[PDB]
Amino acid sequence: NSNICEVCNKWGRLFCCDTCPRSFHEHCHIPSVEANKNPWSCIFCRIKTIQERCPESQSGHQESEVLMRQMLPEEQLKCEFLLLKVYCDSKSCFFASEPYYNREGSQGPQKPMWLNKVKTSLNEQMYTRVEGFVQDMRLIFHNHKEFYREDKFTRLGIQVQDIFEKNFRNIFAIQETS
Ligand SMILES: [Zn+2]
Ligand SMILES: [Zn+2]
Ligand SMILES: [Zn+2]
Repeated sequence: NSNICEVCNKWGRLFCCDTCPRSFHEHCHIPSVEANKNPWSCIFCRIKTIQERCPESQSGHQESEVLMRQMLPEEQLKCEFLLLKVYCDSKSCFFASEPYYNREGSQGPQKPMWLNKVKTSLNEQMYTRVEGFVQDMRLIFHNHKEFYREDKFTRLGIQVQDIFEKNFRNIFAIQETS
Protein backbone atom coordinates (compact mmCIF):
# COMPACT_ATOMS: atom_id res chain seq x y z
CA ASN A 1 0.00 0.00 0.00
CA SER A 2 0.88 3.70 -0.39
CA ASN A 3 2.31 5.45 2.75
CA ILE A 4 0.33 8.68 2.22
CA CYS A 5 -3.45 9.36 2.07
CA GLU A 6 -4.70 9.37 -1.47
CA VAL A 7 -6.87 12.51 -0.92
CA CYS A 8 -4.71 14.89 1.21
CA ASN A 9 -1.25 13.39 0.42
CA LYS A 10 -0.22 13.36 4.13
CA TRP A 11 0.92 10.48 6.34
CA GLY A 12 -0.82 9.65 9.60
CA ARG A 13 -3.32 6.98 10.75
CA LEU A 14 -4.10 5.36 7.39
CA PHE A 15 -6.53 2.57 6.41
CA CYS A 16 -5.34 0.50 3.51
CA CYS A 17 -7.44 -0.79 0.62
CA ASP A 18 -7.41 -4.60 0.26
CA THR A 19 -7.97 -4.58 -3.47
CA CYS A 20 -5.66 -1.78 -4.59
CA PRO A 21 -2.59 0.01 -3.18
CA ARG A 22 -4.32 3.24 -2.00
CA SER A 23 -4.57 4.38 1.57
CA PHE A 24 -6.83 6.86 3.41
CA HIS A 25 -7.30 8.82 6.47
CA GLU A 26 -10.57 7.81 8.12
CA HIS A 27 -12.47 11.06 7.25
CA CYS A 28 -10.66 11.67 3.94
CA HIS A 29 -12.32 8.60 2.40
CA ILE A 30 -15.96 9.16 1.47
CA PRO A 31 -17.93 7.51 2.96
CA SER A 32 -15.73 7.54 6.20
CA VAL A 33 -13.66 4.30 6.34
CA GLU A 34 -15.96 1.54 7.57
CA ALA A 35 -15.36 0.15 11.17
CA ASN A 36 -14.93 -3.52 10.28
CA LYS A 37 -15.17 -5.27 6.82
CA ASN A 38 -12.13 -7.47 6.08
CA PRO A 39 -11.33 -7.33 3.27
CA TRP A 40 -12.10 -3.59 2.75
CA SER A 41 -12.37 -2.12 -0.72
CA CYS A 42 -12.03 1.70 -1.24
CA ILE A 43 -14.35 3.87 -3.31
CA PHE A 44 -12.02 3.75 -6.31
CA CYS A 45 -12.29 -0.06 -6.31
CA ARG A 46 -16.07 0.02 -5.82
CA ILE A 47 -16.50 2.40 -8.77
CA LYS A 48 -14.32 0.17 -10.99
CA THR A 49 -16.50 -2.85 -10.08
CA ILE A 50 -19.68 -1.02 -11.25
CA GLN A 51 -18.05 -0.38 -14.61
CA GLU A 52 -16.82 -4.00 -14.91
CA ARG A 53 -20.23 -5.45 -14.04
CA CYS A 54 -21.93 -3.24 -16.69
CA PRO A 55 -19.48 -2.24 -19.45
CA GLU A 56 -22.27 -0.42 -21.32
CA SER A 57 -22.50 2.03 -18.39
CA GLN A 58 -19.51 3.78 -20.05
CA SER A 59 -21.41 4.59 -23.24
CA GLY A 60 -22.20 8.31 -23.58
CA HIS A 61 -25.05 9.91 -21.64
CA GLN A 62 -26.84 13.21 -21.77
CA GLU A 63 -26.35 15.38 -18.65
CA SER A 64 -30.06 16.09 -18.47
CA GLU A 65 -30.84 12.38 -18.06
CA VAL A 66 -28.03 11.94 -15.48
CA LEU A 67 -29.31 14.79 -13.34
CA MET A 68 -32.84 13.33 -13.13
CA ARG A 69 -31.61 9.97 -11.82
CA GLN A 70 -32.80 9.02 -8.40
CA MET A 71 -30.12 8.59 -5.77
CA LEU A 72 -30.17 4.79 -5.64
CA PRO A 73 -27.02 3.08 -4.20
CA GLU A 74 -24.97 3.29 -7.40
CA GLU A 75 -25.72 6.99 -8.00
CA GLN A 76 -25.06 7.73 -4.29
CA LEU A 77 -21.66 6.10 -4.70
CA LYS A 78 -20.85 8.01 -7.86
CA CYS A 79 -21.67 11.34 -6.15
CA GLU A 80 -19.53 10.34 -3.16
CA PHE A 81 -16.62 9.59 -5.49
CA LEU A 82 -17.08 12.86 -7.42
CA LEU A 83 -17.05 14.76 -4.06
CA LEU A 84 -13.87 12.85 -3.16
CA LYS A 85 -12.20 13.79 -6.45
CA VAL A 86 -12.74 17.47 -5.59
CA TYR A 87 -11.23 17.03 -2.08
CA CYS A 88 -8.25 15.42 -3.81
CA ASP A 89 -7.23 18.84 -5.19
CA SER A 90 -5.37 20.91 -2.66
CA LYS A 91 -7.30 24.04 -3.73
CA SER A 92 -10.41 22.45 -2.23
CA CYS A 93 -9.26 23.89 1.13
CA PHE A 94 -10.77 27.20 0.12
CA PHE A 95 -14.25 25.69 -0.30
CA ALA A 96 -14.30 23.04 2.48
CA SER A 97 -15.53 24.89 5.51
CA GLU A 98 -18.26 27.45 6.14
CA PRO A 99 -17.37 30.77 4.50
CA TYR A 100 -18.09 34.32 5.68
CA TYR A 101 -18.49 37.45 3.68
CA ASN A 102 -17.25 40.94 4.60
CA ARG A 103 -15.62 42.69 1.67
CA GLU A 104 -16.04 46.33 0.66
CA GLY A 105 -18.16 46.52 -2.47
CA SER A 106 -19.61 42.99 -2.26
CA GLN A 107 -22.56 41.38 -0.58
CA GLY A 108 -22.52 37.72 0.51
CA PRO A 109 -24.53 35.04 -1.36
CA GLN A 110 -28.13 34.35 -0.55
CA LYS A 111 -27.40 30.66 -0.16
CA PRO A 112 -23.94 29.87 1.11
CA MET A 113 -22.57 26.43 0.32
CA TRP A 114 -19.41 24.53 1.09
CA LEU A 115 -17.87 21.04 0.59
CA ASN A 116 -18.33 19.85 4.17
CA LYS A 117 -22.03 20.77 4.00
CA VAL A 118 -22.38 18.66 0.79
CA LYS A 119 -20.50 15.90 2.50
CA THR A 120 -22.95 15.94 5.44
CA SER A 121 -25.90 16.14 3.10
CA LEU A 122 -24.74 13.02 1.22
CA ASN A 123 -24.05 11.22 4.47
CA GLU A 124 -27.56 12.04 5.76
CA GLN A 125 -29.18 10.95 2.39
CA MET A 126 -30.68 14.42 1.84
CA TYR A 127 -30.44 14.33 -1.94
CA THR A 128 -33.15 12.40 -3.79
CA ARG A 129 -31.71 12.93 -7.26
CA VAL A 130 -28.29 13.51 -8.77
CA GLU A 131 -29.45 17.05 -9.67
CA GLY A 132 -29.57 18.03 -5.91
CA PHE A 133 -25.96 17.17 -5.40
CA VAL A 134 -24.73 18.76 -8.67
CA GLN A 135 -26.68 21.98 -8.02
CA ASP A 136 -25.10 22.44 -4.53
CA MET A 137 -21.63 21.67 -5.96
CA ARG A 138 -21.98 24.20 -8.77
CA LEU A 139 -23.41 26.77 -6.29
CA ILE A 140 -20.17 26.66 -4.32
CA PHE A 141 -18.20 28.00 -7.31
CA HIS A 142 -20.90 30.34 -8.55
CA ASN A 143 -21.13 32.05 -5.10
CA HIS A 144 -17.33 32.43 -5.13
CA LYS A 145 -17.28 34.05 -8.60
CA GLU A 146 -20.00 36.46 -7.75
CA PHE A 147 -18.52 37.56 -4.39
CA TYR A 148 -14.92 38.03 -5.48
CA ARG A 149 -15.89 40.01 -8.63
CA GLU A 150 -12.71 41.27 -10.23
CA ASP A 151 -10.28 40.09 -7.57
CA LYS A 152 -7.87 37.59 -9.02
CA PHE A 153 -8.96 35.21 -6.19
CA THR A 154 -12.02 34.49 -8.37
CA ARG A 155 -9.75 32.17 -10.37
CA LEU A 156 -9.65 29.61 -7.53
CA GLY A 157 -13.42 29.04 -8.18
CA ILE A 158 -12.78 28.54 -11.87
CA GLN A 159 -10.03 26.12 -11.19
CA VAL A 160 -11.83 23.95 -8.68
CA GLN A 161 -15.01 24.00 -10.78
CA ASP A 162 -13.01 22.68 -13.74
CA ILE A 163 -11.87 19.72 -11.57
CA PHE A 164 -15.45 19.11 -10.58
CA GLU A 165 -16.79 19.26 -14.16
CA LYS A 166 -14.08 17.04 -15.70
CA ASN A 167 -14.68 14.43 -13.03
CA PHE A 168 -18.50 14.72 -13.42
CA ARG A 169 -18.15 14.03 -17.17
CA ASN A 170 -15.81 11.03 -16.48
CA ILE A 171 -17.74 9.40 -13.60
CA PHE A 172 -21.16 9.70 -15.16
CA ALA A 173 -19.87 8.94 -18.70
CA ILE A 174 -21.31 12.11 -20.21
CA GLN A 175 -21.26 11.98 -24.07
CA GLU A 176 -18.21 13.71 -25.41
CA THR A 177 -18.77 16.88 -27.47
CA SER A 178 -16.91 19.76 -29.22
ZN1 LIG B 1 -6.09 12.41 4.17
ZN1 LIG C 1 -8.98 0.33 -3.62
ZN1 LIG D 1 -24.65 -5.76 -18.02
